Amino acid sequence: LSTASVLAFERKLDPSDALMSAGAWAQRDASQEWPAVTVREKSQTVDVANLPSDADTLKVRFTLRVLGGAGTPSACNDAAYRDKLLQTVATYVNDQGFAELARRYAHNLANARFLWRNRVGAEAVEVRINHIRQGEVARAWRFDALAIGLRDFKADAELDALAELIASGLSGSGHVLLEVVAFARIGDGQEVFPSQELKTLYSVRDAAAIHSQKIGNALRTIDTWYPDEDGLGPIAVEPYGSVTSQGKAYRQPKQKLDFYTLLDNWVLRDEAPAVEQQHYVIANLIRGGVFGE
Amino acid sequence: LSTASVLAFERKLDPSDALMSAGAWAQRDASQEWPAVTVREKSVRGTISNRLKTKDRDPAKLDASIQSPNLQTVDVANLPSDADTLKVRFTLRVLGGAGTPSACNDAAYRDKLLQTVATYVNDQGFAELARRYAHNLANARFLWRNRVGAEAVEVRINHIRQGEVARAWRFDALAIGLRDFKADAELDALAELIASGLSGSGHVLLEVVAFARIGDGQEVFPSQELILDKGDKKGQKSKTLYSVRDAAAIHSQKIGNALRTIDTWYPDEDGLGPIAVEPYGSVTSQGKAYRQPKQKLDFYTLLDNWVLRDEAPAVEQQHYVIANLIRGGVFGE
Amino acid sequence: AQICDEALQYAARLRELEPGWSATPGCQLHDAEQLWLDPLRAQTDETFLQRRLRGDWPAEVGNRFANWLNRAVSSDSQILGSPEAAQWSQELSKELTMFKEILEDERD
Amino acid sequence: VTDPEALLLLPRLSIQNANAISSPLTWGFPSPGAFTGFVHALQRRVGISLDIELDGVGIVCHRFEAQISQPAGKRTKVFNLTRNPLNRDGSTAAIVEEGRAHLEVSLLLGVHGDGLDDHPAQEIARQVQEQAGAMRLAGGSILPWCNERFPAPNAELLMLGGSDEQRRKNQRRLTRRLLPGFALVSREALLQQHLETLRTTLPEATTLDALLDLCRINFEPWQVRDKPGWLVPIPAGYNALSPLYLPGEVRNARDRETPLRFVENLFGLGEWLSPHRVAALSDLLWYHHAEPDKGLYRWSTPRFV
RNA sequence: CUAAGAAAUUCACGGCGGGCUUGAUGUCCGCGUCUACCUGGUUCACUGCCGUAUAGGCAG
Repeated sequence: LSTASVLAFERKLDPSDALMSAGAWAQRDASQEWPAVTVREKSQTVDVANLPSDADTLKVRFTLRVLGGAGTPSACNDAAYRDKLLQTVATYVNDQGFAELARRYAHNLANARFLWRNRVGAEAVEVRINHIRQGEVARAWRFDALAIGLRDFKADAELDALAELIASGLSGSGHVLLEVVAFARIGDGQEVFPSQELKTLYSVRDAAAIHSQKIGNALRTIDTWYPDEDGLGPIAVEPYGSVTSQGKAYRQPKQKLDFYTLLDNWVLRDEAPAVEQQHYVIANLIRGGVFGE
Repeated sequence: LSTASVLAFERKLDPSDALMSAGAWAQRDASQEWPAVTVREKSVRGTISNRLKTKDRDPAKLDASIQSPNLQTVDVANLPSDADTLKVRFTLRVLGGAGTPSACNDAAYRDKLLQTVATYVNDQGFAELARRYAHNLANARFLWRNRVGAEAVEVRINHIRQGEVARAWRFDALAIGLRDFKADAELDALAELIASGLSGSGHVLLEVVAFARIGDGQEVFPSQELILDKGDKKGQKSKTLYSVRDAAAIHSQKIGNALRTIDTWYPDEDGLGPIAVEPYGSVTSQGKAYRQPKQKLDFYTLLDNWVLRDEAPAVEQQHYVIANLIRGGVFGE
Repeated sequence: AQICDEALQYAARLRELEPGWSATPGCQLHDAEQLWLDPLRAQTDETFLQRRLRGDWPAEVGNRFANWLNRAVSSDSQILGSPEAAQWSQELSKELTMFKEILEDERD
Repeated sequence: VTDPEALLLLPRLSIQNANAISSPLTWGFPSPGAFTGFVHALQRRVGISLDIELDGVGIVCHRFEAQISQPAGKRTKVFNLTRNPLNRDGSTAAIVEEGRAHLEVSLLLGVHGDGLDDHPAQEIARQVQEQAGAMRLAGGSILPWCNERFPAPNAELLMLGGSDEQRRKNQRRLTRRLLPGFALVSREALLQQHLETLRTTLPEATTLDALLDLCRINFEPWQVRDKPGWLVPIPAGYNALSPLYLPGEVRNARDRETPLRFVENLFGLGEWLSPHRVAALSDLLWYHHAEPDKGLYRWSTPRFV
């Protein structure tokens, strides 16, 4: 009848941190053991991240574990609100799978948005994707990131086969684990852009890295279902969808397109939004967070 | 007869704090010296996406909140980025002697309770409860968040009498279910040991080691520490993870919670998963209290109606009453 | 309503005739006390920080004052089942609502 | 008692050697008749030149320091005197007793005249404070500032126009600059309330104030009788005991062109309040008002409730 | 147009000798702190500068 005061949603599509390492282009065959990128100083004391000057290619590697079971909250007070929420997702999943969502998730691995300030200014970016059922690779992939459009989404039989894998993970059909490896020609000794500590740089084994949540922000720019305008490209799926760099928000509570307003209609008030608007509702349950009163 | 004003039962099945360490899979047979998972900190900036305040629908107040983000310092615990397995190790010690309290005012109410429990034990041993505690050692229930989303989870349990393993056990925590308690020729070898420990016939000290393949450099989830006020958001005001001797660890009472989730009995759940054995049997995450005090399935209702008024509960509920004496508690008034 | 204004009496006496107020002597749990009962100084004093230049929503010390107002009553166990504590929660609510708005213009 | 157009603020008036006897019975803070006569002296000197009407006055009293001391073993507190020059023969001088108290008050005002429309707001506040610097409030001097130059400037709020939101946010700006003090009003209705309450006996009005300047430690039917505020005795005004004379028929007058009546004092009730308690600050003003037909010559805060 | 209007309390002084505060004590027992996140809002309005002179392949 009403939302519970506690709604904690365990997130899905959990990324890791991304190690960075240099290396020469066309050395992708023996590209396993590279020297990484440290964090040095220059003088007034700042912390910069640069390649070794003999190399031209940044190597970025993280892992991604698709969990699935996106309907069940981890913490919920009332069971009748909990059950009908599970009934509402079961209405969604039976009508259509996670394929249209995951095909938009299948892009963000291919055209490497997780290269945030590293893709802009590059000239050749190649992303490896491997499915590892065991320690061995059970399924491999190979994708250009510049040919696949950063602002425009298009389908491919290689992408759709990869989309069905992430759809199989989100629907709970099995286990999906991914090894994303990104080679990018930036140039000799150039400035790569790691994540900015609150000013040092986030390094782990004295090897500069990107935050895990700063990668997961790049893996969820799926919301093209704006109130205002799709001309600026996709934006990360968030309740009260807002961009810090553009400064303005979208999806106001005065508008009837708010995620909380949609969820109260789509679950409590039994008022279904559009099918194009249903994809925005589910893609915040994969995000997770404290919802409810 | 009247109840003692103070009853204090010392707990049994007394666990320890589980450390965590990581390594490669198939090196788990030689996991003697794996490096421990170290708690490390990072900087988190997130937008304000929370439940909206009452009568606060101003779009500029939304847009001014974008200008003030949430710079936030957490701590996390990832694996070493070459490793995939999570080794979790702790030592469970079974004490036994669940009937006798520590503090008790009335000597008559004490002696009636000891005859009440000894009636239970001689009619049926602890092997019913020890069948159920062995499953929570079998399935990796003490892997709370870490078990969810794993390829293989493997649990090894060693019985140590001297400083030597007297008998090992080898369990597949994913083939064994998380809700149903099926018998086994291998689980009953470990269930007869715990029943002998709870009855006091011998000494039981178990070394519980649980492996779980997760992935290269993913996140483990230790228990979370309470934070006092130290200033602004910088200074780990958000999240602090529990660590002892610079190793990300789990509290003992969280594991002690995960062992005693055996109560499949309820007012109103047939097979919806066991609950932890609590007086006023509740789940903090579910928020609802099953086994209400106006219902007569309450522990304080069943115990007082069996020691004072001297009628037996259901044997279905007699295994519930004894399980509240094994966890101990500040009972009585 | 006395205590809502007695703290304001306590605020201005601590505000007046103390220009050399700072955070460095004895700070363990005194968060945002530099933000609410500050010296205005006709200037800001900050190097690795931006919050000192201005101020918005100094309400967490008011909530801690509101958490003190729940602690201000000593002990009453028969008030929870009655709506008197629900009336007292409204007494807690209708006086913080005046208290937050008064507290704005010292920083807003 | 006319509703004020503006509200002139005298910010922090430090007062050296003010009077503290204030009545034949009520020692302490000086009489509010001293403040109402002060504003009429500004209206005498300034308000006829700026063509404004200065009638109401508020009392804030940021700091009160009396010159008292209790002697050894007593609990009552006696006054500090001063020497005088000697006699004609130079033997000694007679002792009169005068209370003496340092003081730091702030004075809201009320303005009615057309000089608001002619002169700007700063010109109003500048001509008053430059006059009020070289004057006396309660028989004592008024002191200037030094060494930090913060509380020097005035304020003025044209509270005649504007919407109720535009008043109320602006009204919270004066209560900032009046915050370390305690506003003073008259409660003439509570004294009328408790006389009608105390009708088990037949008491008097003067016998009620003794039960409000109280620590009535009540025995159990031990306990201390509660106070709804900081109730305090004030002088309310004057009450004539003589017929109204011609200006030239009473010997040793001040001037021989105004009539005279011999009066008493007249005692009332007052409560000290925080400035954030009162909703409208125009209710805070003290207005002297009198009917000369009978013998009343009083002052009060009207419209307060 | 003010319970209006006016006012020098001063000088000098030894506080000081002495002291046993002891004896004895069980703080016990129990617990799930979770859920999400872009720091690319310049770590010197700058790190080297021909002349501080809006003079630059300024290293931008």
